Amino acid sequence: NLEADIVIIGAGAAGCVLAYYLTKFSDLKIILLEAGHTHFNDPVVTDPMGFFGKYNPPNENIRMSQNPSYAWQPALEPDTGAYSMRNVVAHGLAVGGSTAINQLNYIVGGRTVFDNDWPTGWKYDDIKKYFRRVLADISPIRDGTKVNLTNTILESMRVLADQQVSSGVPVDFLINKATGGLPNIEQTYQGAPIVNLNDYEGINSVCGFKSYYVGVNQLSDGSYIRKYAGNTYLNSYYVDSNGFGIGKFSNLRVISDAVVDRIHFEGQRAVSVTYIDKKGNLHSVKVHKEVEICSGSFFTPTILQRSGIGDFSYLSSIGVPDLVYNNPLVGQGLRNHYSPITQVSVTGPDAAAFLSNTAAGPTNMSFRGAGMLGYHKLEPNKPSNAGSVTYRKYELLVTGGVAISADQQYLSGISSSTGNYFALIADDIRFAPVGYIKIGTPNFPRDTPKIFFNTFVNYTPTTDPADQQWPVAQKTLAPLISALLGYDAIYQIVQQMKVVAVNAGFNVTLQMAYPPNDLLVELHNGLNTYGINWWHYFVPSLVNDDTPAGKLFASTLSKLSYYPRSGAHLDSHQSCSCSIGGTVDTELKVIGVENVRVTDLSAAPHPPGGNTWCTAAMIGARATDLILGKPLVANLPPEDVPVFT
Amino acid sequence: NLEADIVIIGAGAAGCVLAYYLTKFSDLKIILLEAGHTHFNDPVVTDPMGFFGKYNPPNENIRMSQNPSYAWQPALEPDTGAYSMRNVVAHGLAVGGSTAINQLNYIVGGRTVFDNDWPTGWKYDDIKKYFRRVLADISPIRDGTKVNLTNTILESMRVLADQQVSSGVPVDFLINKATGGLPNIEQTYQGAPIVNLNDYEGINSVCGFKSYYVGVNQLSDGSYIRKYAGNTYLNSYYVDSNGFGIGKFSNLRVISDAVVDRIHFEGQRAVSVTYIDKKGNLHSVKVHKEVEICSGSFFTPTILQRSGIGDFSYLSSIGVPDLVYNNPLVGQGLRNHYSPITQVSVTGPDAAAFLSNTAAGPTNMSFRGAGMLGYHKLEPNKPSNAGSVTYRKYELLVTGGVAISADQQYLSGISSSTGNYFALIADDIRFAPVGYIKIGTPNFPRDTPKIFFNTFVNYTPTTDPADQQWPVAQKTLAPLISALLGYDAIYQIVQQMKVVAVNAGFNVTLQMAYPPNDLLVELHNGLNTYGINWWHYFVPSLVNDDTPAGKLFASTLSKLSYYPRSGAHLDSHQSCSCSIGGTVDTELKVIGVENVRVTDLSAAPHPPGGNTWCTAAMIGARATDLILGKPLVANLPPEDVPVFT
Amino acid sequence: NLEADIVIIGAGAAGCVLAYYLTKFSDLKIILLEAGHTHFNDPVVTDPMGFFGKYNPPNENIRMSQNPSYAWQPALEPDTGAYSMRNVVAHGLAVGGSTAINQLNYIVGGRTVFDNDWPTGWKYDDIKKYFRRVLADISPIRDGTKVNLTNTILESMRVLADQQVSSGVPVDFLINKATGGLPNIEQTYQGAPIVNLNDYEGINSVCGFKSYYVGVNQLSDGSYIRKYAGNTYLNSYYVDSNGFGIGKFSNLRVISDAVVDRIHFEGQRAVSVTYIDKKGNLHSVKVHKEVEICSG
Ligand SMILES: Cc1cc2nc3c(=O)[nH]c(=O)nc-3n(C[C@H](O)[C@H](O)[C@H](O)COP(=O)(O)OP(=O)(O)OC[C@H]3O[C@@H](n4cnc5c(N)ncnc54)[C@H](O)[C@@H]3O)c2cc1C
Ligand SMILES: Cc1cc2nc3c(=O)[nH]c(=O)nc-3n(C[C@H](O)[C@H](O)[C@H](O)COP(=O)(O)OP(=O)(O)OC[C@H]3O[C@@H](n4cnc5c(N)ncnc54)[C@H](O)[C@@H]3O)c2cc1C
Ligand SMILES: Cc1cc2nc3c(=O)[nH]c(=O)nc-3n(C[C@H](O)[C@H](O)[C@H](O)COP(=O)(O)OP(=O)(O)OC[C@H]3O[C@@H](n4cnc5c(N)ncnc54)[C@H](O)[C@@H]3O)c2cc1C
Repeated sequence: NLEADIVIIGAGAAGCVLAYYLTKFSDLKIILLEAGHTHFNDPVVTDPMGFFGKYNPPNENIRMSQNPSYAWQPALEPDTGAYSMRNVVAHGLAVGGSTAINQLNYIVGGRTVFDNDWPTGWKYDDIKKYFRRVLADISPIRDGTKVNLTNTILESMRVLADQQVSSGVPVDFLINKATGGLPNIEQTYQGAPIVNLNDYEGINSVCGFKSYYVGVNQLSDGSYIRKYAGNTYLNSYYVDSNGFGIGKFSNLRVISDAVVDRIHFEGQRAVSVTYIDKKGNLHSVKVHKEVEICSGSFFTPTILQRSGIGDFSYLSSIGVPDLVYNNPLVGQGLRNHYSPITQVSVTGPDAAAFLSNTAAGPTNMSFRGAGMLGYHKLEPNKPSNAGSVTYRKYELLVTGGVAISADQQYLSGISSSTGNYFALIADDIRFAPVGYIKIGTPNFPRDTPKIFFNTFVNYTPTTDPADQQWPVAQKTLAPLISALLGYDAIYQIVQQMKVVAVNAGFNVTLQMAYPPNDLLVELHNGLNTYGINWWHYFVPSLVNDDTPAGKLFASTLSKLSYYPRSGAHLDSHQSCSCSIGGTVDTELKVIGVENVRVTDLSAAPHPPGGNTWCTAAMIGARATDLILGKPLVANLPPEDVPVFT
Repeated sequence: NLEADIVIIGAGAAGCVLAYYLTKFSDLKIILLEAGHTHFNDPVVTDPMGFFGKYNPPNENIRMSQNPSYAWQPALEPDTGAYSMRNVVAHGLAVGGSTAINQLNYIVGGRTVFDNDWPTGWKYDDIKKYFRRVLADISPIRDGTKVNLTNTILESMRVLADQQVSSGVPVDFLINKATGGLPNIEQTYQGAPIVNLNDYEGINSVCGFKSYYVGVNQLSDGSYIRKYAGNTYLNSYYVDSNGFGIGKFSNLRVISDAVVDRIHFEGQRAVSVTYIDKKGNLHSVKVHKEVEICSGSFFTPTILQRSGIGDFSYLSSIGVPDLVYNNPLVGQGLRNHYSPITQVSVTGPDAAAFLSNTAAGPTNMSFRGAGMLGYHKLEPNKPSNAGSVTYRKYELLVTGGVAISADQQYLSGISSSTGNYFALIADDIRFAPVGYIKIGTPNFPRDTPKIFFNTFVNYTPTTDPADQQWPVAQKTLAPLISALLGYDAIYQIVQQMKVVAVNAGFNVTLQMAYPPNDLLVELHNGLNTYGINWWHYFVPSLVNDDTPAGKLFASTLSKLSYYPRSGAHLDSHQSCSCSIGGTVDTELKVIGVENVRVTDLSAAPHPPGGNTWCTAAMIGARATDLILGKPLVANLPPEDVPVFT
Repeated sequence: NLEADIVIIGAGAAGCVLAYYLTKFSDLKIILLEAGHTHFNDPVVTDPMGFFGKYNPPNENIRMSQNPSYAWQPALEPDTGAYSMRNVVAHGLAVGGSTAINQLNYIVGGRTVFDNDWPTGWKYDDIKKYFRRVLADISPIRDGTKVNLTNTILESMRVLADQQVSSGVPVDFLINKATGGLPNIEQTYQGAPIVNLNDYEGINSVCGFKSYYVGVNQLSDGSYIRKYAGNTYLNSYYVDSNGFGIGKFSNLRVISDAVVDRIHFEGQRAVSVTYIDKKGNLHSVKVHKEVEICSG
């Protein structure tokens, strides 16, 4: 018999925090049903370079995000906006969840997004303590080596932002209003004082800096290691090697390899939970007080439908045997970030000397900065607070080498064989597309549910007058407009790059190859000759302009639109699957029953401003507080860390 | 308690036959653990047109091979030979298995393949009775409507095969040696006597015909329906609506929704089997005599590793708790068919009249014939019996409309918007690539195991002398050579098509667009000027010819090789996962224990000559005989059908 | 033996409501003798477009009101007033009765007709609660798309009704006296406030509007379905697939395919009822308290 009252389902980035601190300051019984094992000895997972295939045997050079021993492999339905191609994205399969197989970034999400996007009691001032706690527990590290590329970028940014402060435009992309009127770009000289983008009081929404924060820890020996949720919260110091708590944590049980099917359910008080061991046997943990769901964005709603709470007509049509509650918002409104790709060529006598120290390393991992921007001026879909508050919209990145897939490499002909390349990425942060998740089999936890996520749907003109069908075209074309404005943003930095590199004693030439520059200069001409109505030319049938200028600009837009659909990566940064206000209240509690609550990244009512690791950790901390009834994690001193072994 | 001795795992195309006839002529207890439900009322699955989205609501127009309510969705590892892209292929999820979601073809596999490719006791003469039985039980139907396109093709084929009979070449592609020296091409006039490619004594390996055989049955009303393994063997007449046998079949139990985890195992006699109901509860069926595995190519080896029999070092490394037998051939040697794609354009006054009646229908389903060919003359990888026996290598097809993916459509610019197109396909039948399957989680039946399947790997020249590194280049480049020879075959029919269409009173013009003709005429010139050594120019570094002719031919090969990698579909026709001689004997029995046997398409030691439905049905019939001890299905009169309701 | 005391004969539009709510708030034994089966899976009956022959195979394009698998087919005697021609009209044959094969409209019947046409205890004020209940249970839906034809009609109607209000005639056809003297014609512009002809207090006897109320329900997927008495009151949630009640409704039995011949009768207390199963056998349900007739 396996009676319990604390029942966590999944040791993700939020499961570990919740379980660790809940067991630290409470003496209930805790079972953590995890379905993965602890890769404490696997050299590929500990060494960060193993992320880049140092240990793969020659036959099978793949990344852990694809390997089925490491990650769940859902396959999404075809994307009607990207030529009906189906993507595979990964939830982790290990203690610590996705953190075991991630890229280790720590962007906390600025003041603006939570203050004006999150409900009462979750404002930036109400949770920033939790964020301090988690960034303290990890204690990530930066790189401190010089690279002339980042300096070039940041001085070009200063050049351009000085024009932007003048001319009085209130929402241009290099503007910050917490710093008076000017974002604090990091200085450019030996040992300049650093800019920390994750500042405690969220001063910097827009800024420029020079390296990122990754979850490594330099060891005394000289080798760097992965530092993740399983590594910190649940290691040999607290949990027995068989899955039992140690001393102070004695009421803490970890069933490592256990997939939960559903939560058996009585009255409206869920009473029991079923799991399947590796040896094939069902068991049942009895539930006395509560159950916890921390099983990722994708699988959490599936757990809920199989449990019994969800849309009755659909679930009955597929044939789940038990119905509990009719909540037709279960698992709705998924979101994610997106990232197109852009290349540059270099042509000069000493360009090889201009790009040294750009190889990925154990501290940088193929990152060289290099900024974070806001809305472009000519963006039409901005919130009403754009004028008085600055928003985090574009997440600039930079890397050496080639990032485009080998097919695009064949098409453009630009290969890493000819060494003149580096990539700039504008990771959209406020991406619009919204999708939903269902199940197709009421049987067991699969590896692929129904996932619909359509991105770049083009507009179909109708016979309605243009005067009331522009404001549906706008909202349909939103992602295209945002991606194109990001293209403009990257395009209009490269010339300041040319200037500052020529003037810093470097004789090289910079010209974008993918996408080809000529398209972009034509776009710039069209933009600054057509004004805010530049986006009216996505649908040439509505403008009714036969002048060759507008015809050529619309043609340019048309041929350009191929590249965000083709040359991009889909971000793993899923979120927002069981949002507050949709299926749960501000207490994370599930609406319709009394003893089930969801406490993971699915509950976020809005996607945060960065790589969505820290937000889920925060949610775990806060949910610990909510179940506890009193704030202790908020009141713990910042400099107490869990032990590291 | 659920004691049993007949235990079938999976109602595939082979599970249904086995269970139905085993229960017909025997009085044991039979449990059929299936994991799917019976789509007897679903209009999309019954109406064959529903395969082509007549009933899909507008939001979700997808095909059942993608829908997770209908099919398992494994995702293969990236294909290093096709620009590292990952494919998703479908095993069915319903009673009747893949047959529920298939394209309904019935190519039985000729004399040659089984006689010279299958072990003793499985020769063509030893099993052809079973094939007669199954093709009788289905009784498929053909189309009998005229279409001038097929006539054009078949008369061009006659024209060319008359040259091929002369010139004395013994392995050219339009040659048949069972019909003396000449394949029997179907006649071209009103109501000509038909050629049945599935002849009872396998006379026709190579032939030309005019329509295919599909699993429909015209109803009295006027509407056609799907006719499949679940429909025939297990319908309301024999099995209760709760899953119980009727009268004569009273010892027949169907647990519709049950996923098997493993087979609990004692001594070396497997004793028990576990499954998971929809309501989440484990159960256990006790095993008294045998267990049966009919769970498809992909999942069968996975069942075996989770059971305990397989490579010890690997399974121990991932951590399965029980080890039984060390058989490092489990789940090795997967195979499948492949199908590139080719387009044609038409330009003439009455071409629209030349292509009427090519829309897909309830009897044809987008098929218009139109042949089946053998090895091209200049193929270097032929078996030693090529000269004295003719082999089935290329499966010609034809269809109206455009088949290339929308991205290829953008690149070539050829769309179905301009109505001048039809497609010719050369479905390779003796495809070389071989892969293998493993598992990554010893927990439960997932939806995606490790699958490695690499197709178009290019050769990497070394410092070894050419004189002993040509016969590794040959075997590495085999698939490229075969695909290119198929390109030659399709190319050199279109001109006889031009001739016979112009001479049959039709004034139209035919010219291939994808791939572009100019490449192909250059290839033809190079082929007939370079001889059998045309394939030496895949690796220009080895020939050491600087003459511009060879340089241009090698360039043409290089640029052509892009299209089989890009513009093709992967066939769902998996096979050969637990072959005879690898892990089982000629009795299908698993080597190492006494009471487990595999009886599905995974056991085939070689892929058959066609759409691999009939072969698995045959294997089911034969395994019924093997367990029975006496041949009754072979001795049943051919004209007894199971009842249809 | 099939003893009973609640005995409903026919699951029409009135049989379903009666049986459902009678079994909800009472614990007697209920047998519902229906003579039809449940077309829960038949795509033609669920999809409203199937009413207009989307699924008919080419040989037999007919409407369900004619098909004998769906509807009873009485033939009336020749109409001496219409050149002695004989009509065929349909009662439904399914659970839910005629609702299964209908055209899905919801006009409730105004204040006037029941108040001055129906006896004491059935006036509009005495029953309007029940009407609220049923229109609530269905929750029909409207269309919200623009069409210039309806606007043309409604503005012409306004034009003419303005003359009719003047000239003092007290019974002309575009007059309403609950709205003072003028029927409230629906406005004509983008998103004008709608006029609901089935108002709760029966203000509008005469009015103009722009779309009707039909028994569909938009699904999450994008496909509309029939919503009818069998669909609401008697579906898989309450009644077993063999015809037995579920839990709270455990005292509820549905003999799906049973035609009642007569009610065998003793003294002046009817005692028993006979029906004929599909397999041809008579049976007899004993009657303890009452019998119910809801057979059209
Ligand atoms: C390729 C990749 C790159 C990434 N890059 C970054 C990056 O640059 N920066 C960054 O900050 N983050 C990165 N991440 C991490 C990611 O952005 C978040 O850290 C992630 O969303 C963590 O959320 P979570 O822990 O709540 O969810 P998860 O980690 O998905 O939690 C799910 C957990 O529950 C378990 N589980 C699931 N179903 C069951 C079941 N039925 N029974 C029991 N257990 C179950 C799973 O095994 C898993 O451990 C990356 C991740 C990936 C895969
Ligand atoms: C898109 C598509 C197109 C096709 N086109 C053609 C065509 O043109 N011609 C043709 O002849 N055939 C076609 N086929 C069918 C295919 O070629 C064969 O019919 C197929 O290999 C049948 O083999 P099988 O029945 O042995 O395997 P399967 O049908 O895959 O048998 C597996 C069965 O076992 C069940 N099962 C799996 N795991 C478990 C478990 N753990 N517990 C219980 N049950 C389980 C599955 O639900 C399934 O019912 C097509 C199939 C598809 C998907
Ligand atoms: C073609 C058509 C169009 C329609 N259009 C509309 C419309 O636009 N708007 C609208 O509001 N309504 C419409 N209707 C429906 C109709 O106006 C009413 O809904 C109908 O009168 C419902 O009344 P009822 O349920 O009491 O009668 P019925 O539905 O006729 O009740 C009789 C029921 O009892 C069963 N029965 C009969 N005899 C026996 C027996 N001996 N034993 C057992 N069971 C028996 C029958 O099978 C049937 O289920 C339409 C109907 C039809 C046929």
